[PDB]
Amino acid sequence: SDRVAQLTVGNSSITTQEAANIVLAYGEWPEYCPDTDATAVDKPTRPDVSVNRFYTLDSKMWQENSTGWYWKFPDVLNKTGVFGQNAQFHYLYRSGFCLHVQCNASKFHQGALLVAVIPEFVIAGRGSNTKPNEAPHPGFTTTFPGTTGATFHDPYVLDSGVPLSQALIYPHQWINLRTNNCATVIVPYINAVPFDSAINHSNFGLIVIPVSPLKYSSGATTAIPITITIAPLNSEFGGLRQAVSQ
Amino acid sequence: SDRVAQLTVGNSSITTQEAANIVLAYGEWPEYCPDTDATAVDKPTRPDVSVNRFYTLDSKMWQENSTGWYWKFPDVLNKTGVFGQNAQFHYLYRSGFCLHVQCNASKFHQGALLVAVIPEFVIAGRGSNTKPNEAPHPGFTTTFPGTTGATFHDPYVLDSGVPLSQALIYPHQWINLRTNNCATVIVPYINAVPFDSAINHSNFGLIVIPVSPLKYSSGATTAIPITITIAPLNSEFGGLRQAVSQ
Amino acid sequence: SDRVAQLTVGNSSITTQEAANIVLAYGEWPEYCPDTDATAVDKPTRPDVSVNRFYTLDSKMWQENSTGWYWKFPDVLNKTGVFGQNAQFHYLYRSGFCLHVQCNASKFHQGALLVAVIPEFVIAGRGSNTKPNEAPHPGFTTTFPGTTGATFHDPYVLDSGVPLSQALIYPHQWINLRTNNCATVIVPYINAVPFDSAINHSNFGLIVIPVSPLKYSSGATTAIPITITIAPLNSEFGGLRQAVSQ
Amino acid sequence: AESAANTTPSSHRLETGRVPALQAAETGATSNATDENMIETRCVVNRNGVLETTINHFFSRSGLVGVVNLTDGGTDTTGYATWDIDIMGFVQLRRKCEMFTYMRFNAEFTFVTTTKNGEARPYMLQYMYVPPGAPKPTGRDAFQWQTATNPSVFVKLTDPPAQVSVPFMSPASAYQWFYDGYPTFGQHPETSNTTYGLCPNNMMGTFAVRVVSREASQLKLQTRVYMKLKHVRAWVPRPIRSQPYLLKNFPNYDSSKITNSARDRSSIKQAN
Amino acid sequence: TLWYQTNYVVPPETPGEAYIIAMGAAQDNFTLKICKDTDEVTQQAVL
Amino acid sequence: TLWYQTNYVVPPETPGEAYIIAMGAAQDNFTLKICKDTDEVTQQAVL
Ligand SMILES: CCCCCCCCCCCCC/C=C/[C@H](O)[C@H](N)CO
Repeated sequence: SDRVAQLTVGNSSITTQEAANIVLAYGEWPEYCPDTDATAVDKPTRPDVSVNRFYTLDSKMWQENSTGWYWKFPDVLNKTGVFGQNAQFHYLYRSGFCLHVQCNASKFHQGALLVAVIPEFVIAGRGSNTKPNEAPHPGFTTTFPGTTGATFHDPYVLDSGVPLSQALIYPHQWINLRTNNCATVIVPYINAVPFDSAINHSNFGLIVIPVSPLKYSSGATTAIPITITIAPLNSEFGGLRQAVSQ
Repeated sequence: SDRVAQLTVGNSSITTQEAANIVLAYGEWPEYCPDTDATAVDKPTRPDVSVNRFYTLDSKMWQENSTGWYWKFPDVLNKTGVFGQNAQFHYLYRSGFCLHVQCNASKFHQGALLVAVIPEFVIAGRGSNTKPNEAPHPGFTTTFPGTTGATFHDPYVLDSGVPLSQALIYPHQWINLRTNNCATVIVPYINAVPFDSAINHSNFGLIVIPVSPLKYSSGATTAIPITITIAPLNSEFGGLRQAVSQ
Repeated sequence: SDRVAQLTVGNSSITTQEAANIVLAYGEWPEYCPDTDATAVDKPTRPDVSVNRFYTLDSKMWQENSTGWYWKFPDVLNKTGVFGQNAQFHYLYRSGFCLHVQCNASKFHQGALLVAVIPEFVIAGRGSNTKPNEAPHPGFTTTFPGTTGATFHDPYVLDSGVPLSQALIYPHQWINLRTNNCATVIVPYINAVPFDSAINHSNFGLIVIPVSPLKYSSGATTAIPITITIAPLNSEFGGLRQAVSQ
Repeated sequence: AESAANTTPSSHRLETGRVPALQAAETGATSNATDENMIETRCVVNRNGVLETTINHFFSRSGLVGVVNLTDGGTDTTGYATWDIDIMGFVQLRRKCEMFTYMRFNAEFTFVTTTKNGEARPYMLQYMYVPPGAPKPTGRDAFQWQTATNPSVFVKLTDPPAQVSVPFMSPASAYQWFYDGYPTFGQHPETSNTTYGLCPNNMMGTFAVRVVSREASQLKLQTRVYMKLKHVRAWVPRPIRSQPYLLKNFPNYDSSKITNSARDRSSIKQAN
Repeated sequence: TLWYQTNYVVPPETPGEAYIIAMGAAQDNFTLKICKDTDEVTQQAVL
Repeated sequence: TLWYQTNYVVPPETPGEAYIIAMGAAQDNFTLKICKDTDEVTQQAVL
């Protein structure tokens, strides 16, 4: 009665057979903005059925020489559906997120994945140049990968100069192929400002890094996809104006 | 405490490790005939220890090109033991049945079986002739297969012109080799008459049809038998006379 | 909540995933010697933290043509640690023991082990000579194998003329590689005298005999070790004098 | 309980969850599945007794223990005939007694003495029990036969066989037939450990017998010892030996030429 | 008599030969009477 | 020290090389005192 769970948000449902306990980030539930902490005067809109649902991204084939992938979460759902449309028309934004990462295999495969969230996950340029005009900086497709995603070049340093070993302080979960096949994290709104633009500022970002490499004997299946589903819980929007893309 | 079960009827017992819930057909338990619905005047006999027990039939090797097998249940136990002897001497008969189908495999085999009961399972002849003298009709070994059993020719139409897909309205159970290895159905006495001859009328019949074919890798076991056990619960007999065979 | 167990004695701990119930030998817990049954006048010492802990012996590779191994338990810990040092200096000794035998394998290996204790397990010589001067007697390394252990020559007769089949009357436990990977027996002090020398008298002895041979397909692991851990519960020592080795 | 066990009336079950026939044997416990949790039984009031299967009714048999020869010659004479008190000389009572580890009981020793050809002539005998530590009599006219501070029995051959009662006199709290140790300290050899398994807690002295006369008596007697156990308590039950015995104080067996515990069959798929 | 109900199915890369250990005991209504000598030992070597 | 208790047994058609991830933390009686500078950085490039 602990390994099974059915999460229902809107008109979507996620059933599970091999699950650990759900993770609540920092022990705080995602709620609406109170009147004491708010600062805008205009009334925010709350669809609560059209943007609060499970959106499924693409799947990535977990190979043997894989490094890892990452995402900017207020920027992945920036163009997909009613949530993206409602976020392009508005200037302010505040919501939490519910995550679910699917990765199933047989009882003859071995491996482990580290899925965690990092608030203000800043991508660092890679180089040994200190001159201001040639210092390497990541492009826009590297900082904000969109709905597709981006890969790691040096996943041992999280592409930011911070070691992967010490990244266990964040809200994290493991996907051990002998124990479970999914990981679930519920993260609230974490920012130093009440509302913020969901276009030029990503609050946090998911990262999936295979710590133990994928191994199997010759004869089993070779395509191991990595699927991710996200539910924008308790969404609020303010400052209605023209729709901008980026 | 749900996957394990020990059924005890008479001097027989069936233990299980991989089991689903037991199925009670139409929500009615098999009981004795009341005085309001009965019509015969002579007192019926009730051994209750000599005919109410688990009788085990033969085993059939589940191959890869298998279609399916079926049985006429008041006619399979027509010659085996005290039940068959007591049914040959009597004219009237009324009992329920308890079933159990055994099919075990390893955790590297895949497949699924559909075991269900069909009241008044009438075998249809196979042909495209409408003349009365050449219209094909099934033989006696096809209508009543005996303790051995009969195979299907067109299991997609249940050998009766009714599709197998719609056969889920009957009291059924699945044998999925990754979930369980047995199926259990308890069916009461279902007929439009209180008593009836157990020689020239079969009330219902079991059918086992592999929906998903048996698949395995080269190196595992290849002999997968299909074993069936039947307990004639709450048996009654009336009209004692000479013993007839068929 | 029955298959998991964590035994803690002193500064050691044994965690388990695949476990049966713990065995308490003869339904009696190992306790201290009461004043009614005791006979010595000097006060015995009780460290209770320095000798009461899990001592791990060596590991033995379980091959396919293996016969079995055995041990003399008051003589295996005769030289290892504070327990052995405290037992060399003293003349009297009385304690119980807690056992744990580790043997793990995959879900594709098969086999079974019979681990049990035999009070006063006397090794018998092997031969057909009745003359007193040539009658074969076991050596000291065969009677008391030490911390290493000894192998069986005829494990069908337990190397003592008593059949292995009838050895199920002893406090025993099975290690079936499809059910569990460990066995646990808690045995109290069993002797006809209150105290006794732990140097020239072994109270009982463990024996591990593979009843079902180890079988596996070509491609799996081949090194299957046999690890044993012992906790000398409720130890008492008396008669302090010079330290003797054997 | 004076009877064995009564049977409760049972019936059939049609329900999930209750599995009384799936008792796991890996736990080391015995299957506790009764008949009432299985095939439908009836109500039987059993009044079969269990009194005969107790330990005091199982060890209340005499059996042969020792055979002592006494030639009493004229030119190659000895006079006396000692017999070390041990139970391992005959395999019947030994097999009946070595199915336990620790025992404690009393004795009812009985002495049946016959002649070579078999004849009860009125010759008076003297049965002496020499405790461990006492000097043994050396000769039919020795100093030790005075039996001062020493129990002895005077009986003739025409009399009924003598019978005395013997208490529990081991220095330990109970006897033992299997001693996994050594009697003394020191370095033990690797060639021939002839002192392994020896228990000093079982040497119950020596039993001697002579013929009470002056000159001699040309007769070869043959005494038999019958020991009846009583007030017996046993601990730690041990399996029964399946191999033939070879020595008295050692459970040695044949390495080659092994005796199987069950005889051979025609095939495994055949009951007869 | 021990019969094969369905089959002994086995996946690939797995040995297809197992074993069954048979145990035996007595229930609570087990009763014995009239003591006699066993027939497992008839002769004996002089010890 | 991490020792091998019995063995690492593996069935056929299964890789025979696994890995163990070691984690570390502190209990509730963990106590620190006397603040000083770290020795993980000694020099630095002019930023
Ligand atoms: C007056 C003559 C009496 C003759 C009997 C001697 C009395 C002492 C008998 C002691 C009874 C001992 C019974 C067995 C003891 C030890 O277990 C055996 N020696 C070893 O098998």
